[PDB]
Amino acid sequence: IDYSNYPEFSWDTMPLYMHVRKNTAYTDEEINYLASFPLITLEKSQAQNTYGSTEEGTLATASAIKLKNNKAKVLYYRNVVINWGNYKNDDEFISKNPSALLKNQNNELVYMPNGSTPFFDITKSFVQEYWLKSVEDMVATPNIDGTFIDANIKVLVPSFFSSKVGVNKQAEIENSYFSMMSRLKESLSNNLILANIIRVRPEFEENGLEYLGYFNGSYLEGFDSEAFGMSNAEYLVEGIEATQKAAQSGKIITMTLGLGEAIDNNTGIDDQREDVDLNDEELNKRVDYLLAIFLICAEKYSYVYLHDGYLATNSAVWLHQFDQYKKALGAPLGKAIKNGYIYTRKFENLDVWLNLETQTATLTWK
Repeated sequence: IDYSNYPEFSWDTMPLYMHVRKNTAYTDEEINYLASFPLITLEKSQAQNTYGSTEEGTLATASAIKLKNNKAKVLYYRNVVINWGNYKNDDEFISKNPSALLKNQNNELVYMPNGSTPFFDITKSFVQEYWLKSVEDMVATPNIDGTFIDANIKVLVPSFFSSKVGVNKQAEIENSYFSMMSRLKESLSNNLILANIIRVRPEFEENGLEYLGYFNGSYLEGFDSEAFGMSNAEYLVEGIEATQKAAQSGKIITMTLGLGEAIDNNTGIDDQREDVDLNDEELNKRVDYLLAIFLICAEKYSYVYLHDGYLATNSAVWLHQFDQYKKALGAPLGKAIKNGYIYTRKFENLDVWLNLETQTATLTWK
Protein backbone atom coordinates (compact mmCIF):
# COMPACT_ATOMS: atom_id res chain seq x y z
CA ILE A 1 0.00 0.00 0.00
CA ASP A 2 1.08 3.53 -0.88
CA TYR A 3 0.72 5.71 2.23
CA SER A 4 2.26 8.92 0.81
CA ASN A 5 -1.04 10.86 0.59
CA TYR A 6 -2.46 9.65 3.89
CA PRO A 7 -3.30 11.95 6.83
CA GLU A 8 -1.11 12.40 9.88
CA PHE A 9 -1.60 9.72 12.49
CA SER A 10 -0.40 9.26 16.05
CA TRP A 11 -1.37 6.91 18.85
CA ASP A 12 -0.22 9.48 21.43
CA THR A 13 -3.84 10.52 22.14
CA MET A 14 -7.19 9.61 20.56
CA PRO A 15 -7.06 9.79 16.73
CA LEU A 16 -9.98 12.05 15.79
CA TYR A 17 -12.09 12.57 12.63
CA MET A 18 -14.27 15.63 11.90
CA HIS A 19 -17.34 15.49 9.56
CA VAL A 20 -19.25 18.76 9.57
CA ARG A 21 -21.33 21.43 7.90
CA LYS A 22 -22.62 24.86 8.91
CA ASN A 23 -25.10 27.12 7.14
CA THR A 24 -22.76 30.14 7.37
CA ALA A 25 -19.00 30.63 7.38
CA TYR A 26 -16.94 29.23 10.25
CA THR A 27 -15.55 31.75 12.75
CA ASP A 28 -11.78 32.08 13.21
CA GLU A 29 -12.10 30.03 16.43
CA GLU A 30 -14.02 27.34 14.52
CA ILE A 31 -11.39 27.25 11.76
CA ASN A 32 -8.70 26.78 14.41
CA TYR A 33 -10.73 23.92 15.85
CA LEU A 34 -11.16 22.28 12.45
CA ALA A 35 -7.44 22.63 11.66
CA SER A 36 -6.61 20.63 14.80
CA PHE A 37 -8.10 17.43 13.26
CA PRO A 38 -5.91 15.24 11.01
CA LEU A 39 -8.80 14.42 8.66
CA ILE A 40 -11.87 16.56 7.98
CA THR A 41 -14.79 15.93 5.65
CA LEU A 42 -16.76 19.00 4.61
CA GLU A 43 -20.35 17.80 4.27
CA LYS A 44 -23.06 18.94 1.82
CA SER A 45 -24.67 22.37 2.16
CA GLN A 46 -21.37 23.88 3.21
CA ALA A 47 -21.67 27.50 4.40
CA GLN A 48 -24.10 28.05 1.57
CA ASN A 49 -25.99 30.95 3.16
CA THR A 50 -22.72 32.94 3.32
CA TYR A 51 -21.03 31.95 0.06
CA GLY A 52 -24.10 31.20 -2.07
CA SER A 53 -23.26 27.56 -2.79
CA THR A 54 -21.58 24.50 -1.37
CA GLU A 55 -18.84 24.71 -3.99
CA GLU A 56 -17.81 28.19 -2.91
CA GLY A 57 -18.30 27.53 0.80
CA THR A 58 -16.12 24.43 0.55
CA LEU A 59 -13.35 26.34 -1.23
CA ALA A 60 -13.42 29.16 1.32
CA THR A 61 -13.46 26.82 4.31
CA ALA A 62 -10.67 24.62 2.97
CA SER A 63 -8.49 27.66 2.26
CA ALA A 64 -8.94 28.94 5.81
CA ILE A 65 -8.16 25.52 7.36
CA LYS A 66 -4.99 25.11 5.33
CA LEU A 67 -3.75 28.56 6.28
CA LYS A 68 -3.87 27.46 9.94
CA ASN A 69 -2.58 23.89 9.42
CA ASN A 70 -1.40 22.79 5.98
CA LYS A 71 -0.97 19.22 7.24
CA ALA A 72 -4.71 18.73 7.89
CA LYS A 73 -6.39 16.67 5.18
CA VAL A 74 -9.66 18.09 3.83
CA LEU A 75 -12.15 15.97 1.89
CA TYR A 76 -15.02 17.11 -0.32
CA TYR A 77 -18.35 15.33 0.21
CA ARG A 78 -20.02 14.04 -2.92
CA ASN A 79 -23.17 11.93 -3.15
CA VAL A 80 -22.97 9.49 -6.07
CA VAL A 81 -26.72 9.38 -6.75
CA ILE A 82 -28.79 11.86 -4.67
CA ASN A 83 -29.31 15.34 -6.20
CA TRP A 84 -29.23 17.38 -2.99
CA GLY A 85 -29.79 21.12 -3.09
CA ASN A 86 -27.29 23.91 -2.60
CA TYR A 87 -24.81 23.02 -5.36
CA LYS A 88 -24.90 25.94 -7.78
CA ASN A 89 -23.38 23.93 -10.61
CA ASP A 90 -25.77 21.02 -10.11
CA ASP A 91 -28.78 23.34 -10.08
CA GLU A 92 -27.64 24.86 -13.37
CA PHE A 93 -26.89 21.45 -14.92
CA ILE A 94 -30.28 20.01 -13.95
CA SER A 95 -32.14 23.13 -15.11
CA LYS A 96 -30.66 22.64 -18.60
CA ASN A 97 -31.02 18.84 -18.56
CA PRO A 98 -34.23 17.57 -16.91
CA SER A 99 -33.43 14.18 -18.47
CA ALA A 100 -30.39 13.89 -16.17
CA LEU A 101 -32.65 12.82 -13.29
CA LEU A 102 -33.84 9.28 -12.69
CA LYS A 103 -37.36 8.49 -13.88
CA ASN A 104 -39.58 5.42 -13.87
CA GLN A 105 -41.17 3.74 -16.89
CA ASN A 106 -43.92 6.40 -16.90
CA ASN A 107 -41.10 8.94 -17.18
CA GLU A 108 -41.92 10.48 -13.83
CA LEU A 109 -39.35 11.36 -11.25
CA VAL A 110 -38.59 9.07 -8.34
CA TYR A 111 -37.59 10.62 -5.05
CA MET A 112 -36.13 10.22 -1.60
CA PRO A 113 -38.74 9.85 1.15
CA ASN A 114 -40.62 12.84 2.51
CA GLY A 115 -39.98 15.33 -0.21
CA SER A 116 -38.90 16.04 -3.73
CA THR A 117 -35.15 15.29 -3.60
CA PRO A 118 -34.47 13.33 -6.81
CA PHE A 119 -31.58 11.21 -8.09
CA PHE A 120 -29.01 11.55 -10.84
CA ASP A 121 -29.47 8.96 -13.60
CA ILE A 122 -25.88 7.82 -13.56
CA THR A 123 -26.54 5.33 -16.36
CA LYS A 124 -26.27 8.28 -18.80
CA SER A 125 -22.74 9.00 -19.93
CA PHE A 126 -23.22 12.80 -19.89
CA VAL A 127 -24.34 12.54 -16.26
CA GLN A 128 -21.34 10.36 -15.40
CA GLU A 129 -19.02 12.91 -16.99
CA TYR A 130 -20.72 15.85 -15.25
CA TRP A 131 -20.43 14.10 -11.88
CA LEU A 132 -16.87 12.86 -12.32
CA LYS A 133 -15.61 16.27 -13.40
CA SER A 134 -17.40 17.96 -10.51
CA VAL A 135 -15.36 15.79 -8.13
CA GLU A 136 -12.08 15.89 -10.05
CA ASP A 137 -12.19 19.65 -10.61
CA MET A 138 -12.83 20.31 -6.91
CA VAL A 139 -10.11 17.88 -5.72
CA ALA A 140 -7.66 19.48 -8.16
CA THR A 141 -7.83 22.79 -6.25
CA PRO A 142 -4.94 23.45 -3.84
CA ASN A 143 -6.71 23.10 -0.48
CA ILE A 144 -8.73 19.92 -1.04
CA ASP A 145 -6.96 16.57 -0.62
CA GLY A 146 -9.65 14.15 -1.73
CA THR A 147 -13.28 13.19 -1.66
CA PHE A 148 -15.75 11.38 0.55
CA ILE A 149 -18.21 9.42 -1.60
CA ASP A 150 -21.66 8.83 -0.11
CA ALA A 151 -24.64 6.63 -1.08
CA ASN A 152 -22.57 3.71 -2.32
CA ILE A 153 -24.82 1.56 -0.15
CA LYS A 154 -27.95 2.89 -1.86
CA VAL A 155 -26.49 1.79 -5.22
CA LEU A 156 -25.28 -1.58 -4.00
CA VAL A 157 -28.27 -2.80 -1.92
CA PRO A 158 -30.36 -3.96 -4.90
CA SER A 159 -33.78 -3.31 -3.36
CA PHE A 160 -33.09 0.40 -2.83
CA PHE A 161 -33.35 1.25 -6.53
CA SER A 162 -35.12 -1.90 -7.70
CA SER A 163 -38.12 -0.87 -5.59
CA LYS A 164 -38.16 2.48 -7.45
CA VAL A 165 -37.11 1.69 -11.04
CA GLY A 166 -36.99 -2.12 -11.27
CA VAL A 167 -34.36 -4.82 -11.37
CA ASN A 168 -32.95 -4.05 -14.83
CA LYS A 169 -32.38 -0.38 -14.11
CA GLN A 170 -30.84 -1.10 -10.70
CA ALA A 171 -28.33 -3.40 -12.39
CA GLU A 172 -27.46 -0.67 -14.92
CA ILE A 173 -27.07 1.90 -12.15
CA GLU A 174 -24.68 -0.48 -10.38
CA ASN A 175 -22.63 -1.12 -13.53
CA SER A 176 -22.33 2.62 -14.10
CA TYR A 177 -21.38 3.17 -10.44
CA PHE A 178 -18.44 0.80 -10.74
CA SER A 179 -17.30 2.45 -13.97
CA MET A 180 -17.35 5.80 -12.13
CA MET A 181 -15.46 4.46 -9.12
CA SER A 182 -12.85 2.90 -11.42
CA ARG A 183 -12.37 6.29 -13.08
CA LEU A 184 -12.00 8.11 -9.72
CA LYS A 185 -9.55 5.46 -8.49
CA GLU A 186 -7.25 6.38 -11.39
CA SER A 187 -7.83 10.13 -11.58
CA LEU A 188 -7.53 10.57 -7.78
CA SER A 189 -4.56 8.22 -7.38
CA ASN A 190 -2.48 11.06 -5.84
CA ASN A 191 -5.36 12.06 -3.56
CA LEU A 192 -7.61 10.40 -0.98
CA ILE A 193 -10.89 8.61 -1.65
CA LEU A 194 -12.97 7.72 1.41
CA ALA A 195 -16.30 5.96 0.91
CA ASN A 196 -19.31 5.20 3.11
CA ILE A 197 -19.12 1.43 2.56
CA ILE A 198 -18.88 -0.79 5.65
CA ARG A 199 -22.33 -1.61 7.07
CA VAL A 200 -23.67 -4.95 8.26
CA ARG A 201 -26.15 -6.08 5.54
CA PRO A 202 -27.55 -9.49 4.55
CA GLU A 203 -27.00 -8.54 0.91
CA PHE A 204 -23.24 -8.03 1.40
CA GLU A 205 -21.37 -11.28 2.05
CA GLU A 206 -18.46 -9.32 3.55
CA ASN A 207 -20.47 -6.32 4.91
CA GLY A 208 -18.87 -3.93 2.42
CA LEU A 209 -15.28 -5.15 2.55
CA GLU A 210 -15.75 -6.61 -0.95
CA TYR A 211 -15.95 -3.04 -2.34
CA LEU A 212 -12.91 -1.51 -0.62
CA GLY A 213 -10.48 -2.07 -3.48
CA TYR A 214 -11.78 1.13 -5.07
CA PHE A 215 -10.98 3.32 -2.08
CA ASN A 216 -8.33 4.35 0.41
CA GLY A 217 -10.72 3.55 3.25
CA SER A 218 -14.21 3.45 4.64
CA TYR A 219 -16.32 5.82 6.66
CA LEU A 220 -18.85 4.05 8.91
CA GLU A 221 -22.27 5.13 10.13
CA GLY A 222 -25.15 3.23 11.68
CA PHE A 223 -22.58 1.04 13.41
CA ASP A 224 -24.76 0.67 16.50
CA SER A 225 -28.07 0.78 14.58
CA GLU A 226 -29.32 -2.73 14.00
CA ALA A 227 -31.86 -4.07 11.52
CA PHE A 228 -32.85 -7.39 9.94
CA GLY A 229 -34.12 -8.75 13.25
CA MET A 230 -30.63 -8.71 14.74
CA SER A 231 -30.04 -7.74 18.31
CA ASN A 232 -28.00 -4.61 18.92
CA ALA A 233 -25.18 -6.72 20.38
CA GLU A 234 -25.07 -9.14 17.43
CA TYR A 235 -25.11 -6.22 14.98
CA LEU A 236 -22.08 -4.69 16.71
CA VAL A 237 -20.28 -8.06 16.90
CA GLU A 238 -20.52 -8.33 13.13
CA GLY A 239 -19.52 -4.73 12.46
CA ILE A 240 -16.53 -5.01 14.78
CA GLU A 241 -15.28 -8.03 12.88
CA ALA A 242 -15.56 -6.27 9.50
CA THR A 243 -13.88 -3.10 10.77
CA GLN A 244 -11.00 -5.01 12.35
CA LYS A 245 -10.37 -6.75 9.03
CA ALA A 246 -10.44 -3.50 7.06
CA ALA A 247 -8.22 -1.62 9.53
CA GLN A 248 -5.72 -4.47 9.71
CA SER A 249 -5.48 -4.43 5.91
CA GLY A 250 -4.24 -0.82 6.03
CA LYS A 251 -7.42 0.96 4.95
CA ILE A 252 -8.30 4.30 6.49
CA ILE A 253 -11.27 3.98 8.86
CA THR A 254 -13.36 6.97 9.90
CA MET A 255 -15.80 5.58 12.43
CA THR A 256 -18.66 7.96 13.21
CA LEU A 257 -20.65 7.08 16.34
CA GLY A 258 -23.70 9.04 17.39
CA LEU A 259 -23.77 10.11 21.01
CA GLY A 260 -27.55 10.50 20.79
CA GLU A 261 -29.93 7.63 20.27
CA ALA A 262 -30.80 6.32 16.82
CA ILE A 263 -34.05 7.55 15.35
CA ASP A 264 -36.27 4.53 14.64
CA ASN A 265 -34.94 3.01 11.42
CA ASN A 266 -35.24 -0.63 10.33
CA THR A 267 -33.70 -0.16 6.88
CA GLY A 268 -30.03 -0.70 7.66
CA ILE A 269 -29.18 2.49 5.73
CA ASP A 270 -28.39 6.02 7.02
CA ASP A 271 -27.94 6.98 10.67
CA GLN A 272 -30.17 9.85 11.73
CA ARG A 273 -29.84 10.44 15.47
CA GLU A 274 -31.88 12.13 18.16
CA ASP A 275 -30.25 15.15 19.74
CA VAL A 276 -28.04 14.09 22.63
CA ASP A 277 -29.78 14.66 25.98
CA LEU A 278 -27.55 13.27 28.72
CA ASN A 279 -26.40 14.57 32.09
CA ASP A 280 -22.64 14.88 32.62
CA GLU A 281 -22.21 11.45 34.19
CA GLU A 282 -24.24 9.70 31.49
CA LEU A 283 -22.43 11.60 28.73
CA ASN A 284 -19.07 10.45 30.07
CA LYS A 285 -20.33 6.84 30.18
CA ARG A 286 -21.54 7.13 26.57
CA VAL A 287 -18.18 8.55 25.48
CA ASP A 288 -16.34 5.69 27.21
CA TYR A 289 -18.63 3.12 25.59
CA LEU A 290 -18.35 4.49 22.06
CA LEU A 291 -14.59 5.01 22.33
CA ALA A 292 -14.26 1.44 23.56
CA ILE A 293 -16.09 0.15 20.49
CA PHE A 294 -13.73 2.16 18.28
CA LEU A 295 -10.60 1.10 20.15
CA ILE A 296 -11.50 -2.61 19.90
CA CYS A 297 -11.24 -2.15 16.08
CA ALA A 298 -8.61 0.58 15.55
CA GLU A 299 -5.31 0.30 13.69
CA LYS A 300 -3.03 2.94 12.20
CA TYR A 301 -5.14 5.37 10.17
CA SER A 302 -8.31 4.68 12.17
CA TYR A 303 -10.04 7.84 13.41
CA VAL A 304 -13.20 8.32 15.51
CA TYR A 305 -15.92 10.95 15.61
CA LEU A 306 -18.38 10.95 18.51
CA HIS A 307 -20.98 13.41 17.32
CA ASP A 308 -24.27 15.11 18.04
CA GLY A 309 -25.10 15.42 14.34
CA TYR A 310 -23.04 17.01 11.61
CA LEU A 311 -24.51 20.53 11.77
CA ALA A 312 -22.10 22.52 13.92
CA THR A 313 -24.73 24.94 15.25
CA ASN A 314 -27.03 22.16 16.51
CA SER A 315 -24.37 20.00 18.19
CA ALA A 316 -23.76 19.90 21.92
CA VAL A 317 -20.15 18.73 21.36
CA TRP A 318 -19.07 21.19 18.66
CA LEU A 319 -15.90 22.96 19.83
CA HIS A 320 -15.66 20.61 22.84
CA GLN A 321 -12.75 18.34 23.75
CA PHE A 322 -13.59 15.42 26.03
CA ASP A 323 -11.02 14.52 28.69
CA GLN A 324 -10.80 11.09 27.01
CA TYR A 325 -9.29 12.83 23.96
CA LYS A 326 -6.46 14.39 25.98
CA LYS A 327 -5.27 11.40 28.01
CA ALA A 328 -2.31 9.34 26.84
CA LEU A 329 -3.40 6.39 24.68
CA GLY A 330 -0.32 4.77 23.12
CA ALA A 331 -0.01 2.03 20.59
CA PRO A 332 -2.03 -1.20 20.81
CA LEU A 333 -0.12 -4.02 22.45
CA GLY A 334 -2.17 -6.68 20.65
CA LYS A 335 -5.45 -7.34 18.95
CA ALA A 336 -8.67 -7.25 20.89
CA ILE A 337 -9.76 -10.36 22.80
CA LYS A 338 -13.40 -11.37 22.28
CA ASN A 339 -15.19 -13.16 25.14
CA GLY A 340 -18.77 -13.52 23.98
CA TYR A 341 -20.17 -9.99 23.97
CA ILE A 342 -17.24 -8.71 26.08
CA TYR A 343 -14.07 -7.41 24.43
CA THR A 344 -10.78 -6.26 25.93
CA ARG A 345 -7.72 -4.62 24.45
CA LYS A 346 -4.43 -3.29 25.82
CA PHE A 347 -2.70 -0.11 24.64
CA GLU A 348 0.55 1.27 26.03
CA ASN A 349 -1.31 3.66 28.34
CA LEU A 350 -4.87 2.31 28.42
CA ASP A 351 -6.82 -0.89 29.07
CA VAL A 352 -10.20 -1.16 27.34
CA TRP A 353 -13.09 -3.31 28.58
CA LEU A 354 -16.33 -3.37 26.57
CA ASN A 355 -19.60 -5.23 27.21
CA LEU A 356 -22.03 -5.04 24.29
CA GLU A 357 -24.73 -6.91 26.21
CA THR A 358 -25.00 -4.32 29.00
CA GLN A 359 -23.90 -1.45 26.69
CA THR A 360 -21.15 -0.41 29.10
CA ALA A 361 -17.39 0.00 29.01
CA THR A 362 -14.47 0.97 31.19
CA LEU A 363 -11.38 2.88 30.08
CA THR A 364 -8.59 2.33 32.62
CA TRP A 365 -5.94 4.97 31.91
CA LYS A 366 -2.43 3.99 33.05
